[PDB]
Amino acid sequence: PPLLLLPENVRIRKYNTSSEKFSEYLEEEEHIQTIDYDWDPEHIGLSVVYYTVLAQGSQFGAIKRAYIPNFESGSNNPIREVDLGLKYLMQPDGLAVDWVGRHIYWSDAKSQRIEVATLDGRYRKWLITTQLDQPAAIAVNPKLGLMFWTDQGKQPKIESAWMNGEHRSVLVSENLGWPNGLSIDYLNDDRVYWSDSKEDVIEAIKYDGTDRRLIINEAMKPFSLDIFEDKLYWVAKEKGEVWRQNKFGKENKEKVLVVNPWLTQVRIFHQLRYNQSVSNPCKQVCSHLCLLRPGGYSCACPQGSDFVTGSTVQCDAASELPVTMPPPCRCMHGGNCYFDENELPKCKCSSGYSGEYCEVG
Amino acid sequence: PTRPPGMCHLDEFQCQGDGTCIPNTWECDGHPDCIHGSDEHTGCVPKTCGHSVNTCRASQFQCDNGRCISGNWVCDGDNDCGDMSDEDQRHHCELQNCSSTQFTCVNSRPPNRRCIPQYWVCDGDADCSDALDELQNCTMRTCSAGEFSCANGRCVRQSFRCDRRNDCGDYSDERGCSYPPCHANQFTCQNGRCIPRFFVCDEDNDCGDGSDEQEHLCHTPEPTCPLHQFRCDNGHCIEMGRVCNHVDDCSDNSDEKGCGINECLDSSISRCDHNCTDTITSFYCSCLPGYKLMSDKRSCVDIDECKESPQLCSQKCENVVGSYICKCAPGYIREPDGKSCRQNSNIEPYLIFSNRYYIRNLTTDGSSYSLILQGLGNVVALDFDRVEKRLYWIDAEKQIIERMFLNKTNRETIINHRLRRAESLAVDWVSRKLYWLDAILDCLFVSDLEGRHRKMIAQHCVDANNTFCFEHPRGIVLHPQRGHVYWADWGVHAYIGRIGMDGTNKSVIISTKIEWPNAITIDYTNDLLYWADAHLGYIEFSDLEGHHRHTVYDGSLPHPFALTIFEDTVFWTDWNTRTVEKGNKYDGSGRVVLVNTTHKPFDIHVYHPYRQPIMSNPCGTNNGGCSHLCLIKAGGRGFTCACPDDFQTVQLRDRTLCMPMCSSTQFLCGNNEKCIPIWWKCDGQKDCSDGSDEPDLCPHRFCRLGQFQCRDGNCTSPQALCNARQDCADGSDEDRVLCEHHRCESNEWQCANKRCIPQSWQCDSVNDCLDNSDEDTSHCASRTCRPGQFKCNNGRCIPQSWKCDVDNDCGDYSDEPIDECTTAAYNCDNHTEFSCKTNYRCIPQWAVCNGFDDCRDNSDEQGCESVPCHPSGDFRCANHHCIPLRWKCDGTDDCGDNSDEENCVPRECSESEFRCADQQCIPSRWVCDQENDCGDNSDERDCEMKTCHPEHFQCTSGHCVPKALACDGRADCLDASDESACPTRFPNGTYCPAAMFECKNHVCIQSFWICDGENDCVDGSDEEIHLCFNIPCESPQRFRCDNSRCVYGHQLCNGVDDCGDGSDEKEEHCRKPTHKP
Amino acid sequence: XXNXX
Ligand SMILES: *[C@@H]1O[C@H](CO)[C@@H](O[C@@H]2O[C@H](CO)[C@@H](O[C@@H]3O[C@H](CO[C@H]4O[C@H](CO)[C@@H](O)[C@H](O)[C@@H]4O)[C@@H](O)[C@H](O[C@H]4O[C@H](CO)[C@@H](O)[C@H](O)[C@@H]4O)[C@@H]3O)[C@H](O)[C@H]2NC(C)=O)[C@H](O)[C@H]1NC(C)=O
Ligand SMILES: *[C@@H]1O[C@H](CO)[C@@H](O[C@@H]2O[C@H](CO)[C@@H](O[C@@H]3O[C@H](CO[C@H]4O[C@H](CO)[C@@H](O)[C@H](O)[C@@H]4O)[C@@H](O)[C@H](O[C@H]4O[C@H](CO)[C@@H](O)[C@H](O)[C@@H]4O)[C@@H]3O)[C@H](O)[C@H]2NC(C)=O)[C@H](O)[C@H]1NC(C)=O
Ligand SMILES: *[C@@H]1O[C@H](CO)[C@@H](O[C@@H]2O[C@H](CO)[C@@H](O[C@@H]3O[C@H](CO[C@H]4O[C@H](CO)[C@@H](O)[C@H](O)[C@@H]4O)[C@@H](O)[C@H](O[C@H]4O[C@H](CO)[C@@H](O)[C@H](O)[C@@H]4O)[C@@H]3O)[C@H](O)[C@H]2NC(C)=O)[C@H](O)[C@H]1NC(C)=O
Ligand SMILES: *[C@@H]1O[C@H](CO)[C@@H](O[C@@H]2O[C@H](CO)[C@@H](O[C@@H]3O[C@H](CO)[C@@H](O)[C@H](O)[C@@H]3O)[C@H](O)[C@H]2NC(C)=O)[C@H](O)[C@H]1NC(C)=O
Ligand SMILES: *[C@@H]1O[C@H](CO)[C@@H](O[C@@H]2O[C@H](CO)[C@@H](O[C@@H]3O[C@H](CO)[C@@H](O)[C@H](O)[C@@H]3O)[C@H](O)[C@H]2NC(C)=O)[C@H](O)[C@H]1NC(C)=O
Ligand SMILES: *[C@@H]1O[C@H](CO)[C@@H](O[C@@H]2O[C@H](CO)[C@@H](O)[C@H](O)[C@H]2NC(C)=O)[C@H](O)[C@H]1NC(C)=O
Ligand SMILES: *[C@@H]1O[C@H](CO)[C@@H](O[C@@H]2O[C@H](CO)[C@@H](O)[C@H](O)[C@H]2NC(C)=O)[C@H](O)[C@H]1NC(C)=O
Ligand SMILES: *[C@@H]1O[C@H](CO)[C@@H](O)[C@H](O)[C@H]1NC(C)=O
Ligand SMILES: *[C@@H]1O[C@H](CO)[C@@H](O)[C@H](O)[C@H]1NC(C)=O
Ligand SMILES: *[C@H]1O[C@H](CO)[C@H](O)[C@H](O)[C@H]1NC(C)=O
Ligand SMILES: *[C@H]1O[C@H](CO)[C@H](O)[C@H](O)[C@H]1NC(C)=O
Ligand SMILES: *[C@H]1O[C@H](CO)[C@H](O)[C@H](O)[C@H]1NC(C)=O
Ligand SMILES: *[C@H]1O[C@H](CO)[C@H](O)[C@H](O)[C@H]1NC(C)=O
Ligand SMILES: *[C@H]1O[C@H](CO)[C@H](O)[C@H](O)[C@H]1NC(C)=O
Ligand SMILES: [Ca+2]
Ligand SMILES: [Ca+2]
Ligand SMILES: [Ca+2]
Ligand SMILES: [Ca+2]
Ligand SMILES: [Ca+2]
Ligand SMILES: [Ca+2]
Ligand SMILES: [Ca+2]
Ligand SMILES: [Ca+2]
Ligand SMILES: [Ca+2]
Ligand SMILES: [Ca+2]
Ligand SMILES: [Ca+2]
Ligand SMILES: [Ca+2]
Ligand SMILES: [Ca+2]
Ligand SMILES: [Ca+2]
Ligand SMILES: [Ca+2]
Ligand SMILES: [Ca+2]
Ligand SMILES: [Ca+2]
Ligand SMILES: [Ca+2]
Ligand SMILES: [Ca+2]
Ligand SMILES: [Ca+2]
Repeated sequence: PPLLLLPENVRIRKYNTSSEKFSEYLEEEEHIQTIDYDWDPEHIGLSVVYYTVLAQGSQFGAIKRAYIPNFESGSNNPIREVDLGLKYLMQPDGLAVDWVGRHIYWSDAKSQRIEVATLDGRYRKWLITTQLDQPAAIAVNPKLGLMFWTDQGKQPKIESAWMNGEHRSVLVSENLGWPNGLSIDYLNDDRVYWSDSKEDVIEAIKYDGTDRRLIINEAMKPFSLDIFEDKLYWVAKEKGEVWRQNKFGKENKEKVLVVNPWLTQVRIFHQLRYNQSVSNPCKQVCSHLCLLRPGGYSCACPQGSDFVTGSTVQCDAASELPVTMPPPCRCMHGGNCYFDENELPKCKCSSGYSGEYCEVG
Repeated sequence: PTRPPGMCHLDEFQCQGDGTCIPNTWECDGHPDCIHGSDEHTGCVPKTCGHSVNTCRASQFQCDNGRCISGNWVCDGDNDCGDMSDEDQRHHCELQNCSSTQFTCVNSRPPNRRCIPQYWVCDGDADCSDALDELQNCTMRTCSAGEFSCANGRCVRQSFRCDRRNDCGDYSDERGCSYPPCHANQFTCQNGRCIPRFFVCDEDNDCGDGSDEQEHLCHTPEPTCPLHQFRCDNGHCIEMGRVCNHVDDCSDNSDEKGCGINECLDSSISRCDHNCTDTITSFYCSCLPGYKLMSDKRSCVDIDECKESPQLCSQKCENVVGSYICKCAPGYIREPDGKSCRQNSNIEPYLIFSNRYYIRNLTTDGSSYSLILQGLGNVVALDFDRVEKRLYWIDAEKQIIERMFLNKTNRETIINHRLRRAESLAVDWVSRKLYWLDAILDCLFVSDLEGRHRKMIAQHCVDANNTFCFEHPRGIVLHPQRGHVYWADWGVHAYIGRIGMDGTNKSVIISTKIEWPNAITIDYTNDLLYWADAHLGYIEFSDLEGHHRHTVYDGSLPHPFALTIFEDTVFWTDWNTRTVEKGNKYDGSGRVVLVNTTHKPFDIHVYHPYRQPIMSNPCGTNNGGCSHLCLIKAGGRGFTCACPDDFQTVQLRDRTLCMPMCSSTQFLCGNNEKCIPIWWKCDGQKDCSDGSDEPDLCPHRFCRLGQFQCRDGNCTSPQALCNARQDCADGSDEDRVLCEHHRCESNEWQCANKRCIPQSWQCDSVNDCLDNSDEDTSHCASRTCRPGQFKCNNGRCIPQSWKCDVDNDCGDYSDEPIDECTTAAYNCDNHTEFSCKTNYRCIPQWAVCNGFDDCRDNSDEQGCESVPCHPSGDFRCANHHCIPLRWKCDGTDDCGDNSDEENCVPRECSESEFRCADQQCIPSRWVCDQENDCGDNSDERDCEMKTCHPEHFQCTSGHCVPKALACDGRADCLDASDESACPTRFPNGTYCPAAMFECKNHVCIQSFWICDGENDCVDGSDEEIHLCFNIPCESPQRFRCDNSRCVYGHQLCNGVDDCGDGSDEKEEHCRKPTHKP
Repeated sequence: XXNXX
């Protein structure tokens, strides 16, 4: 069964769609916007989620990453966060993660740009920074090598391009209000979905931009979308409720959760959503960045930097070493986590459970 | 040698008709060489080849009207004659000792000084002017608890409180009082007197100021009988059929008494000069065009069409008897219509106008609009130089005057010292000088075009009554042909002054109907003065002596600040509409708005070689031999030497001798060029030309540029020198030798202990100089207030405008003499000031409806819903106030009810501004300057990826810092990068002077900063604990902790530990150990 | 006032 992720202004709550009960997660945070996850990149059993934050006044926004258990449940684990070191963010309304490679995509709304870098945010470089007013959420389709982004200002538009910033195009520009969330149906011929905070409708269209359809209407101000199995997810911003409906728009609107208005997004935590089986087309020939494109790949340099003269691979910018990740608490099946003098996450097994990290028993 | 563009050689006649140059000797030769005969003009030299009247009895006084009265009743206190003949001073009612009970009753004014035979002296009652009879030889008394209690005066009834009457003898019953508004029966005089309507225009001054009998109500025009009816004698609008019709109805037959034959067929009656109009019942003389009806109503006088009305012809007018001729000035071509003049030089004009942050290049027609310079601080006034193609300006945010060629190269500051608030400037292109005005020192200066040889040439007041003084000087123009300097002033007594260019012959030009004269200029062809007023809203021109004013625009101008004239069009800068406009220079027709501006445009100038006419330099090639300033004498006919601001002018028989006299705290240059302040000495900046400013025996400098250095190495601001406060550790700023000959500027007054204070605080009842010299009675008595300021008996000085202010200024009410203030001598300035309804205060008119009680009785703020706002340059608030349109959407609540800020659409940023995240504009130089300027550091965002300004150094963290701050020995970058990469300063490999501690990241701090508990230098070398293992700290207050750190003071007993083990919050020191039980 | 540069 898929796991639901719901980030609030102060805390992040995960809800099981089958167990129908909540569980403890990261706490003691302020002004976060959106989350995204990567399915256990190290194949250990802890997936990595990327939650971005914004700040008020003097302090700037930032992006942080944290671990999440992949097993049935986990509690009392002291989840520790780490700041990516990405400075100069006002409000990251859009954020997405690419599992094919180690790149992260996020658009700073006030900076009217779309920023990419490594998973630890070292080789920052702007994709496109022109003809934007209010860059909304970002979606990525690595299989077809196409990203998606929208603007919700005086010129509401939905646009797609390659992951290296070229071949920019606009999908539709008519009968659009205030787009807020984007979603791609990875199984239905890469069909894309989006919402509207003004028209209060959810519409679908193909990746190339043909056969625009009105799926559902009167959704009570949807904010973000998520498609899993054969159903569509959305959250009413002004009320905080979560609803489900058939992705073909031929079913009643079911009710699941009622949450406070601080709720910002609904995201499904499942491996089948992203299909990690896709291989990496990169040949590891690029010096700093290896972005994706349909039918191949390309090399990129950090922002404001140029390649060495005569060459199109090596960048003049310096190369910095990656950043390690602190170990998580892998205590399983109702275990507890403890830190010794070495500060290693040494678990404390409960009654009837033995072994390292308390598996089985 | 070539003729200057469009003109002719210094010896060559130029034909007005077509501009070609004709030989000089061909002028007035009897042959019309020029194409229109302009070389044989009118001014060319010719060729020769009781018992009697009023006397009833010698013992009876004779009244002036013929009446007879007894002579023993003269000067008894009552007007027995009825025409004041018996009480007339000229009838010897003065200069005599009034005898016995008939006291003199000492007073100035005659009517209340009458020597009444008072037998009730000392009874306890006020009996004449000042009631001194109760003080001649009298006794004290104690007040009854019911009546009013005059302190100086007698204890009199409560009806005397606030009744327009002096009862205590010193108006103490009227001090602090108010007045209920006069009723319908009582007309309110301008000074606050309630007078019954029986006395209005009764030919008697009842109010005391003559307001009741002013001509506004005492005209009463007589009937006119317009056409279709006929007037005979006094207003009889009888039918024209009643003209000479033998019926005496026209008063005493006014038309039958004449109506004879034509009286102008002969000189026996009419004697009219030019023409005759004999008509019904009478005749009248009249004159041909070109002649004015003279005041004698008999003859004709030739009109001076040039001086009386310069509007008739464009550039220069020559009067002729009964007509006029207008010639164009050298360099202009006269159009075939005979009036219009066209510029002949092929150089085309273009406006240079001084926007905030920019110097702009605007073409006259409005087609082009470019930038000359950008990124300036705040340019309030500029002026050009034609000879070297330079461009001088003021920068009020930096207090400097710069210069630069017109091709944008060789920018250079020429003045940076002692310039408080420079308001305007002009360039003396003839004798190479620079004139400027400052509002704080309130003076007119002069300097060499290069900055050297500054001098003061006008201060204090301008006139022989100190009625007009430098208060807020602004705007200045030059007339080097006549050697004059003109400058405006918008103080309380707003005026336009004039002076020669060496300080002599200062005078007032315009002093009436002038409130806010922001601008001034001269049309060099007409020799016509020009100015504009921001309050009354006009643009007036006049002759150079101030006579014959005329109005271009009448009250339709929102707010001009700087005007300029070329050919026949005048360009001005308007603050309220934030526009540069243009129109005809006489009537204002053809008004065109050249350009909009996001910031108020301050100055403007037509750049053209004709705007600075070429004329011979008097000091040419020699400076007249003067080693110092060679100024132009008034009248533009000779020169005159001078000396700088701190030299003594001594005259020999044939050569002026200026020698230095500068103070102890001033340094005199080796070749005696000038004197510079002592703190300027020994700083590496070669302030002096000859190099004596920086000797090789100079001690090492620790302080930054501009800071005085104490002998032991400490630093302080320059104002701390000789201020009677020990501001250095050893007090080298208080050394006796530094103060022995201390001096300070004209606007501050020196005390006994050599600390000098502002002149307004002198004798202010508060001890400022610490020695009570400013409040010493001996000096506070003998001293004279500076010109233009009224002096109190208390010793205080006040601006003269504060006499009759109603509010107390001197504390002793010496500034409110009611008797003087209640007459006509202190009326309000008509049609420029607003008069209150109860009090006698006169307030400036623009203070009406401004959100403040100006008239002290809310009269100025009453009925505010009826005053109309300006039709073009005003914004109307919800509370019916009017504000300048420039203050709408500016971001500040100005109306008082946020009317301006409601529905505010954010403005656009200019060429040199950056739009903040929340839609706000800030200077580009504020981007990444190590400070939060956009409210939320959104300017500091993402600048690892941009270069800085050309003159700024960039830290590794992306912030921009001034280059001069690099490698100075002090941490200025956030990461101290500005010192981390640059070499040593000394040959022995040491970084900074040994008198300071050295941190490992090459920034040096003072010795005491070591282990101070704060990361003073970013590397933290000072906070290393091993340093203060060998360094003690101040044991009584500096808590030497267990591990030998010396956490102290405010961070003791705090919420967190600074020593590391919590001893600085331990309940052993904060808790009272003994606390002296 | 309304006349300060
Ligand atoms: C931006 O615009 C400015 C102003 O036009 C230019 O500055 C001028 O540049 C010229 C060319 O370099 C300068 O001309 C040279 O001036 C020298 C100094 O002369 C002084 O005395 C004379 C006479 O009173 C003054 O007119 C002058 O202002 C100086 O005070 C001369 O010694 C030079 O003589 C040499 O050339 C002449 C021919 O021109 C020969 O006859 C001589 O034998 C000798 O070889 C020369 O005349 C001029 O002085 C500059 N202006 C000023 C006021 O200094 C900038 O060049 C221009 N910049 C750019 C980049 O466009
Ligand atoms: C800026 O102003 C500050 C004060 O705010 C000055 O601080 C003084 O600095 C001097 C040194 O420059 C200190 O003098 C030292 O005094 C020690 C004994 O203290 C007595 O005498 C001093 C006056 O000299 C009195 O102030 C004090 O109250 C005591 O009465 C001496 O032991 C020190 O000797 C040093 O040099 C000798 C000879 O090489 C060595 O043998 C010693 O080991 C030692 O290194 C020294 O003379 C003075 O105490 C400080 N006063 C205060 C109140 O702080 C700064 O000096 C000044 N700026 C700079 C950079 O000079
Ligand atoms: C590398 O080189 C620098 C110099 O470039 C060294 O710094 C010098 O250190 C010496 C020794 O401390 C200093 O000499 C002493 O200066 C005292 C203060 O006078 C200075 O400051 C006053 C301020 O008014 C100036 O007027 C004056 O000109 C000086 O600049 C003097 O009072 C000392 O005199 C006393 O000792 C001498 C003997 O040394 C006796 O003959 C005297 O009678 C008296 O008792 C003395 O002159 C010198 O000032 C420092 N110079 C600077 C600029 O720092 C570094 O120490 C050195 N570093 C290393 C580690 O190599
Ligand atoms: C008002 O008075 C003026 C001045 O006296 C009168 O001007 C006169 O006008 C007449 C007609 O143009 C002039 O006569 C002419 O003189 C010339 C030259 O001699 C001659 O060639 C013509 O044939 C004609 O006779 C007369 O000279 C002139 N007077 C002067 C002194 O210039 C005017 O007529 C009077 N107008 C009224 C309404 O009274
Ligand atoms: C203010 O703006 C005006 C108009 O834009 C500027 O006038 C321009 O001045 C330059 C320099 O003199 C002219 O270039 C020169 O033209 C002459 C004659 O053709 C030629 O001999 C030179 O070799 C050079 O090309 C330019 O033509 C002229 N443009 C116009 C329309 O007048 C003026 O310079 C500006 N002033 C400042 C301080 O920026
Ligand atoms: C300068 O001040 C003198 C007074 O010292 C003025 O003279 C007085 O003028 C007023 C009218 O303005 C008269 O009422 C006084 O009678 C005059 N007194 C004397 C003694 O002269 C003088 O008018 C002032 N200057 C100017 C040009 O107004
Ligand atoms: C000093 O100033 C006075 C005016 O205050 C000048 O006097 C005027 O001068 C002009 C031109 O000579 C005359 O036409 C006026 O009639 C004068 N008016 C008065 C009231 O004096 C005087 O010329 C100036 N002196 C100098 C040195 O220029
Ligand atoms: C100044 O702005 C107004 C309003 O936008 C506009 O009508 C006017 O044309 C502008 N000025 C000029 C000379 O273009
Ligand atoms: C005074 O002001 C009035 C307008 O209120 C004006 O008509 C008159 O000309 C002015 N002059 C004087 C002093 O009467
Ligand atoms: C001729 O003289 C005039 C006046 O001094 C100008 O300097 C002009 O530039 C000169 N012409 C040439 C060609 O030098
Ligand atoms: C002109 O010439 C005559 C003689 O024909 C006289 O000398 C007369 O004085 C001269 N006029 C002047 C102004 O010199
Ligand atoms: C007051 O007047 C005297 C002359 O009587 C001096 O000019 C003195 O300088 C004046 N007062 C001041 C403060 O300058
Ligand atoms: C770097 O940035 C500054 C500020 O924006 C200026 O634009 C400057 O011209 C830039 N420098 C370069 C070499 O492009
Ligand atoms: C630092 O500069 C001084 C200047 O006199 C000397 O050149 C010294 O040798 C320099 N130090 C080094 C390490 O080069
Ligand atoms: Ca001739
Ligand atoms: Ca009498
Ligand atoms: Ca008495
Ligand atoms: Ca009274
Ligand atoms: Ca009267
Ligand atoms: Ca009649
Ligand atoms: Ca005439
Ligand atoms: Ca002043
Ligand atoms: Ca006034
Ligand atoms: Ca106005
Ligand atoms: Ca110096
Ligand atoms: Ca001091
Ligand atoms: Ca005082
Ligand atoms: Ca007063
Ligand atoms: Ca008011
Ligand atoms: Ca406002
Ligand atoms: Ca800043
Ligand atoms: Ca520095
Ligand atoms: Ca320290
Ligand atoms: Ca502490």
